Amino acid sequence: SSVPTKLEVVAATPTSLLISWDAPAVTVDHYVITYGETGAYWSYQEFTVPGSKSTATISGLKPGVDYTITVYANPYSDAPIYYSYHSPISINYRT
Amino acid sequence: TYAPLNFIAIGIGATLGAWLRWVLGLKLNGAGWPWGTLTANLVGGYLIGVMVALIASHPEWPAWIRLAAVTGFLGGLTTFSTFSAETVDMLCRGVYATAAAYAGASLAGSLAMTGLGLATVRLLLR
Amino acid sequence: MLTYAPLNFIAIGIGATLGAWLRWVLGLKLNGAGWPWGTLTANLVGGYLIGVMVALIASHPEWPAWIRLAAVTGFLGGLTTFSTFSAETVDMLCRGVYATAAAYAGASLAGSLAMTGLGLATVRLLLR
Ligand SMILES: [F-]
Ligand SMILES: [F-]
Ligand code: NA
Repeated sequence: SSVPTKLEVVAATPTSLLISWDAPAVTVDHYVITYGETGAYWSYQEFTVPGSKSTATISGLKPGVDYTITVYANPYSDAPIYYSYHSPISINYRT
Repeated sequence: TYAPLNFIAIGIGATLGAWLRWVLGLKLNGAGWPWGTLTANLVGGYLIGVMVALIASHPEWPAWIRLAAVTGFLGGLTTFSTFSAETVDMLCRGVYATAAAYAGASLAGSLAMTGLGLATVRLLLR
Repeated sequence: MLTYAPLNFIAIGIGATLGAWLRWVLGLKLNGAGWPWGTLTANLVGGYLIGVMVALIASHPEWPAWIRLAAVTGFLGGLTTFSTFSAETVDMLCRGVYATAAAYAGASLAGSLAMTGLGLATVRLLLR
């Protein structure tokens, strides 16, 4: 039981990805997406999408590289994400 | 001296500094960079260079002025626990470049701000 | 409750107060010229405890929000300190002893992070 769920790549190009997930029926405050070359943590980046959003676009990627995309949900309106009680959902897309 | 008026200057000082740090975190802590706590640390770092240099040239001030503004306000304004929690969380999620950039900005910037806080007082008297 | 509630400022002030009193004594009983043991203990102890508090709150969503404002934003916010550390480190630099300066920044920087990791590990160890 994670939040969000059914994360996937809907549209993909050689240098961009469009990910989608199932926003829970109860809106969260915002999500935090972290992505990067699987293992290469000095390449990991992160951005935040509002709770109303259920899709995000990841651009500026390198071809043929295996990426890990993780989405963290923050239920708090006034606390950072490390206080969250939601297990993130993560996927992996190549290219 | 463990005087009752001493505990009253710490509590009143930390209570104010904490509140200001809290509100800074709420309104400022951005989407990828903790501007709220970094602000409280840099500012607090600059204000201690002024207070320390100021308490040096005014040894006639009472013992509660330093315990209220340095041990009280700045003691509660800046934090290390909230800094390492945030930094450790960045490492947890894998953003090592951000954690490194955040640690550096906090450490170097705090030292330099505390330096500029001393240089301003010494330049002010000369 | 909601954000900015009067009971929140109370939990922050009380926590920050008890946090500064503990930091103040520590900075007088163990703090000595050449090396500030008091300031290092307040930050290291605080760094470990916030790791514990963050792990507890994450696994106990039911707890009221004032446990976080009192224990973390309050207590651990008055216990730890970046200001006094920055001043002590800049004193070491102007006093020439660059070796102990680096030894201090690294000890309290990497020390805090490691202690936070242990705090997180301590909780993760027992709840499971
Ligand atoms: F910081
Ligand atoms: F700490
Ligand atoms: Na503090």
